[PDB]
Amino acid sequence: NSYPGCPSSYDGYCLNGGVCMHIESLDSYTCNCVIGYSGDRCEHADLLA
Repeated sequence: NSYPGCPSSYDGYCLNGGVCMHIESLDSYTCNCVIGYSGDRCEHADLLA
């Protein structure tokens, strides 16, 4: 009857446009990243200009 939301102890895990998204199906925690980022936690930027 509520949306607890993602935890706040991971220390901003997802970086560079990291929107926490709790998947009920997979039953896990994932984050959405933009194109260009792939490095661990989308930390590294792989911009193609």
